[PDB]
Amino acid sequence: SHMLRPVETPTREIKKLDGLWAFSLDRENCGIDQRWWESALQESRAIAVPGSFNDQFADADIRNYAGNVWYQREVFIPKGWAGQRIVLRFDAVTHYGKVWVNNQEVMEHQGGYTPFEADVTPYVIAGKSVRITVCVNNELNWQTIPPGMVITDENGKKKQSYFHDFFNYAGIHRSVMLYTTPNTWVDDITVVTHVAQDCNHASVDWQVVANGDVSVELRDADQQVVATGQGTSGTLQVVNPHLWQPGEGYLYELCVTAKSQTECDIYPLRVGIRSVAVKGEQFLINHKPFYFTGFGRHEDADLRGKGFDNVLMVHDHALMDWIGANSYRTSHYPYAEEMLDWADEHGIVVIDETAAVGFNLSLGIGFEAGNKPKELYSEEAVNGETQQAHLQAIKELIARDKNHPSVVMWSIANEPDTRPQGAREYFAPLAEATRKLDPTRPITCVNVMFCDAHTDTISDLFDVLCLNRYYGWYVQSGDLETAEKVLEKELLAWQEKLHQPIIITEYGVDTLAGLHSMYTDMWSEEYQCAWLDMYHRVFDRVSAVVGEQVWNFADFATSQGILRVGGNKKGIFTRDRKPKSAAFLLQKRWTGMNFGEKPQQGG
Amino acid sequence: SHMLRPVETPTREIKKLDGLWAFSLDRENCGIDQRWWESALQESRAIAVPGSFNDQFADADIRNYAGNVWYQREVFIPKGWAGQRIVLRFDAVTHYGKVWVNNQEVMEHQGGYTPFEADVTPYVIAGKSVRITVCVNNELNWQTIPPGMVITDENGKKKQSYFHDFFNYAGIHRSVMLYTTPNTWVDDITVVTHVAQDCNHASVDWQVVANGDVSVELRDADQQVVATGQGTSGTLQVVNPHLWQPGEGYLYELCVTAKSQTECDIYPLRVGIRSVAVKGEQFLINHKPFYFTGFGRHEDADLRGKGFDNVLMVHDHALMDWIGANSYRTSHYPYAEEMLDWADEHGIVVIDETAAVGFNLSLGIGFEAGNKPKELYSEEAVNGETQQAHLQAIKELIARDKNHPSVVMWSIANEPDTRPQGAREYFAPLAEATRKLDPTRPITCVNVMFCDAHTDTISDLFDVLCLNRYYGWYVQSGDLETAEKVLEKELLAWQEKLHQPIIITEYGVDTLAGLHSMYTDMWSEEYQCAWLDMYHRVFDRVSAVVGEQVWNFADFATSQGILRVGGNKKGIFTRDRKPKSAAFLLQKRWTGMNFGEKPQQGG
Ligand SMILES: COc1cccc(NC(=S)N(CCO)Cc2cc3cc(C)c(C)cc3[nH]c2=O)c1
Ligand SMILES: COc1cccc(NC(=S)N(CCO)Cc2cc3cc(C)c(C)cc3[nH]c2=O)c1
Repeated sequence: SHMLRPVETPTREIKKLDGLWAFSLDRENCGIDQRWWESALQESRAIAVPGSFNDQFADADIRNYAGNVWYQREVFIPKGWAGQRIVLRFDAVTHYGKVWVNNQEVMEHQGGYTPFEADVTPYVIAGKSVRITVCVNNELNWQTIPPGMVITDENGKKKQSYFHDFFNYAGIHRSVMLYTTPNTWVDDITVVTHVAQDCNHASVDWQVVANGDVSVELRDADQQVVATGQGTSGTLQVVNPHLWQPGEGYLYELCVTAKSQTECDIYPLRVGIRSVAVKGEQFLINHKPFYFTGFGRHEDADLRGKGFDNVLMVHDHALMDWIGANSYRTSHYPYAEEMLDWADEHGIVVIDETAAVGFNLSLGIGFEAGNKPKELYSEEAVNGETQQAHLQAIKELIARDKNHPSVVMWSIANEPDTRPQGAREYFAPLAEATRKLDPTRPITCVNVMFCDAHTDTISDLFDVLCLNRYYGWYVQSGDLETAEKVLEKELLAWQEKLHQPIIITEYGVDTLAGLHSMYTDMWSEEYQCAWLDMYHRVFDRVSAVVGEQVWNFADFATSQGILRVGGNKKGIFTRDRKPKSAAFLLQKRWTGMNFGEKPQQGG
Repeated sequence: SHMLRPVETPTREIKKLDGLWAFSLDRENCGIDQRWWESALQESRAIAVPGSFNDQFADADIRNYAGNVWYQREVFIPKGWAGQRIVLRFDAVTHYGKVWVNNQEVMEHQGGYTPFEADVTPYVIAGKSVRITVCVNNELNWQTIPPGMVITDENGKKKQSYFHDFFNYAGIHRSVMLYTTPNTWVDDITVVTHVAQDCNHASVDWQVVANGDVSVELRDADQQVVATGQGTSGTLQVVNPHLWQPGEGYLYELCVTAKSQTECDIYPLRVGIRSVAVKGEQFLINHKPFYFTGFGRHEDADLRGKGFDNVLMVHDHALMDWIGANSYRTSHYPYAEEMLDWADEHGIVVIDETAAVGFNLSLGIGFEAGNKPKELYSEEAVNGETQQAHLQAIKELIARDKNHPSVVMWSIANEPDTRPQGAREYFAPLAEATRKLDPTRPITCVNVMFCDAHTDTISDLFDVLCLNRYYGWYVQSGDLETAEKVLEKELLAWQEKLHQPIIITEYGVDTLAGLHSMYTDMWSEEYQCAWLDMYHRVFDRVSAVVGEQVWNFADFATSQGILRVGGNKKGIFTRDRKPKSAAFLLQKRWTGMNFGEKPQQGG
């Protein structure tokens, strides 16, 4: 369906993020049968929203729980909301939600990183209290967007396994809200900026609408009406403009009016005049040779999970700004939109990514019981549904982020195994369909190191080359000397194979803060520094390398294992954001360069 | 040959483990070509002996060197040593060592952990100064104990790889010494102590002499002559005795005299009167069921590597005494004899082990594909020669340690892969040889967990079942509930399969000192505590379990990889001997039991 980011004019919101809700586990899965949502959850306790449920209670049994949990809370609908449109919206519900307003089932959602909403006017009465009950599921299976497998034990209980690193946080991770609309209402919008050698340029509106006529007006930074359009379906305004750029990120505001003889609906959609596409081995934003810096990130932090948080947000960006990141990627799931609004506002370049992670079964590291399906693409394991579920996941992200100028690229998935058979048959359609959803931006699929330049059957189908590489770490462990060869050899081997522009979307080594070594070896701070030094030395000797993003901005939490010391320790910063000695090395390189500019194959 | 430990009676040492020697690498392998023993080493820096060489200089390139190194040093023969048998002895040179006295090659030994000595009188002049060059080699191959594979890259640069955890430290790890005897001298002794429901018994004695009549007397603790003996290679002495006992290890002293017509020799051998035997599922010391507590340990510490050190020894023994440990295993190689004299004197029970770890090609870390012989027991890999070099390692160990009453059993190997056929072919004759070499102690071979009760092909050939188990950590990771079911089922399978006594000789988890967690998950101090505790509950349920040796006394250096965060962290103590909180857990369990005695299945 249609997603529009709420803002506040002929519409206003009660955020329900007001944190404390009633909470409970349903270890018997008797909750739907016993119709829990008709009265107050019993045996509950306070929980905060937004945040993951897992770590709020310091309890392993809750942390590793799998199945359904219940959220409940009450809330007076504002008196002024008349006969108006009342709309309940969740920015995310991690993995799956079902919603009961008093007794009315109003909503259902699968996907954990994108919004869903419903018109609730008929079971609500403005000026009165209404119960809100949410049922939340955190289970993953094969047609799910990260896939996974729930093993039920003989003894009654579930237990989740899956194929990615990062830990399976679940819950209401983002803002909920009740919001208000006129019965005339904008409900969809799309916008495209074309650029021309940097002198002048044009933007297209298209806009689905609740019944009404659209006056479309584009405003200055200073609110001077410099673009006007008529029509409820389409326009193009060719004004000679001020562009969205990386150092600075200028933005226009396109108000959107939908009219009836009774009503009016007014919408400001921030807009960045920017063009994105690839030319040969170059990446082009406003027809310029960019160079990417920054990291893969996660939504992870002590206590809250992947739960959204303003302070955290403000601090991390301060940190990225300081250290010279111009860009980052939404590692392995759609992030809360606020990050993107900030990126636009601040001109930060974003490779936007779907939750399609862990399609891979070789990854890995198993001393344990094998199964585990034999064929990756099978009706058993990655199947028809799964391509369809996956398709739907790509719609939504694009539905949400097409209008965010900061997004210069889409990412279809991260590290799928492309050595098994259906791997090109699975990936070709979605690659086509992606561009049929948005042809304004290039599209990639992020590449695991064992589908290497001679074995990977999928890369031509995409526009840019996104590599995750560990050459001294998982292989050649500890050996910078031979690691540098393999890496360059393999970067050159990609350059000729595909003659595409190359970005390393993951390069990094586990490092324990405070571990220091005169022998400069694995897990030491010094080693991280030497290893990043080297990867760097090597992108300076390759023309096709136009992007660099460090494995992890900060240490995050993982599934429990032998290869993870209390989590992934590959952060430049610790989880509480204290900088490892490598923050200061990246500091120099990233602020020493010219903005958006590769070195002189040296410096 | 014959090995007796030098002491000071007619006999006299000049230590010369005075440790400042000259030192250098040989990178182009010129050393034997250019007869370096002939002239004082060039480009030679000072190094401490005893010590491992790898860590004294804070240089990665020296630390990771593979090849040949040289130790050189001048000494003074005491003028007093006039008519004298002058012997040059090395307590260990790690892996192989070749020795020159001033352009006269006197020795060569392969093995890194037991002594070799030469009668050098004719190449030295009492009261003059000599130059001593040692060429030490640290490489491993399929015939070395332990085995390994040096890999030479395309450049001729050698790189050692091996199949055990701990770091290949090399160098002169133990004292060197010149020592003296008369030309009539005892050069081998053997003692067997017998006992019968404990009121009084005998000690058979076998004595090999260099040119003399032998006589023999048994002196008391307070030095009074409790019995007497005459004859050369045969005697037996009877006694009403204070047995050597795990708590306290009472010691008589046997006094050996070799008499010529002219010359005289005197050798004191400490004797502990005690019997050791398996009876069914029990391990009997002086006819009483005993229960082992304590550690597998390593020879490792900062800076010195495996270099022996007195302060370190006294400190670790205060720690083990404090914590309630009554025993250990010389994990992985023979330890400094000093370690066994200590045991003898304080009544510590020891499991003495060869350096034959690494027989297995199946404990790989992941995914560096290559490449290792596909058949473990094959002419390419573990072959007739290997079995010889292994038999030799057994001989040398027993020759050294046979009179140590603290040694109660011999372990022949640690974690060989016993699945491949011919495992049994390879070990049966070693088992047999070992018993013949010393008929007085039970024998074992430490068992790796993926050779399990149903797959192992070797354990019926040995007397005591020693198991290295990691359920909850390498397998069932993090899951105590299910680790515990699997541990118990497996221990019961072994009891029913073999009806031998079971000692768990490794159980432990990596624990980063200072990582604390409410979730009690994998790398935290709390997990280390809960995991050992679960293991303990199960041991107390299984009647064949007769001992527990926690895997690591202290953290230790390993080769680099993704599984070892700067070493093995299964320490109870850190490498600098600081206690982790599991230290106090073990302390309570071990000092709270009745000494030497299995709990009652209960707290
Ligand atoms: C199931 O969730 C988990 C749990 C714990 C660790 C991981 N690891 C992950 S995601 N990575 C991918 C790094 O971008 C490490 C990894 C690399 C790797 C490389 C090669 C060349 C091979 C042959 C096998 C490999 N196996 C691996 O595991 C995943
Ligand atoms: C630095 O030296 C290195 C280098 C690389 C790896 C290691 N790992 C080591 S020593 N172990 C200790 C085993 O007692 C972990 C281990 C457990 C294991 C368990 C099962 C059940 C199976 C089937 C396979 C397994 N493989 C393993 O490797 C050590």
